[PDB]
Amino acid sequence: AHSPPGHHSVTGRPSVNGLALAEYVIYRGEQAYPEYLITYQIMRPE
Amino acid sequence: GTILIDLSPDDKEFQSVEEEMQSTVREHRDGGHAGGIFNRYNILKIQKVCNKKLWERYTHRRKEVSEENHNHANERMLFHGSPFVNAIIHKGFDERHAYIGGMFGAGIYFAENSSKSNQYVYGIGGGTGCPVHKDRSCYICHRQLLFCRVTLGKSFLQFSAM
Ligand SMILES: COc1ccc(C2(CNC(=O)c3ccc(NC(=O)c4ccco4)cc3)CCOCC2)cc1
Ligand SMILES: [Zn+2]
Repeated sequence: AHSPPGHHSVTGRPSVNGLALAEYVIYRGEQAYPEYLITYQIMRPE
Repeated sequence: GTILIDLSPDDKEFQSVEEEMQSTVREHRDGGHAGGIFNRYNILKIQKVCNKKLWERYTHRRKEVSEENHNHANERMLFHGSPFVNAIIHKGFDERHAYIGGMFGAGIYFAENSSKSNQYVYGIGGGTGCPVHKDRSCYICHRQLLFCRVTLGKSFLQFSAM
């Protein structure tokens, strides 16, 4: 519902999988702008 | 108020956005269960999202956060994938619709790995996969992510057990 007091967001940082990058959470819609809409297919590996 | 401007494949902007998509793919611990089995994407279209009202709302908040954080918005470009993407581009993000508890609680989630955001395009855990074939690894159906400008400000550091 709310960011921790005195913070504006949460950084979720994987501590086991060293190859995994971060995720982030915000609690106010005005703190993001959807700048690019990307339309795509996943590709089957050969 | 939203217009979508199609970018051409030789536009430098098309190319830098695609490279961010492609280069941030990883393997996932579910073996592709949620989002499917792939090492790369086939980018079909990139549109720039233009809405004056949502942009002004954004920059107003950015300035507030920045003044609360030694003039540092801590602005990132990050992926968002969910079934809410069509609503989001027209209405902007809305925290009221973002009430499900994830790994880091309720709220609006973004990812550095495009492949993480790809896990959610059809729902939590990939839901039942694509609407046409019910296939979470569908290689036919078109998918959509947003590449978003996100103000983090002072971000609380949560180490996760993943
Ligand atoms: C039905 O599939 C899903 C898929 C993923 C999720 C999680 C992430 N959830 C969000 O990131 C989220 C949800 C809703 C919105 N909604 C809006 O911004 C909005 C504007 C107008 C209408 O909706 C914005 C962001 C929930 C927390 O665990 C991680 C995924 C929830 C539902
Ligand atoms: Zn399909």
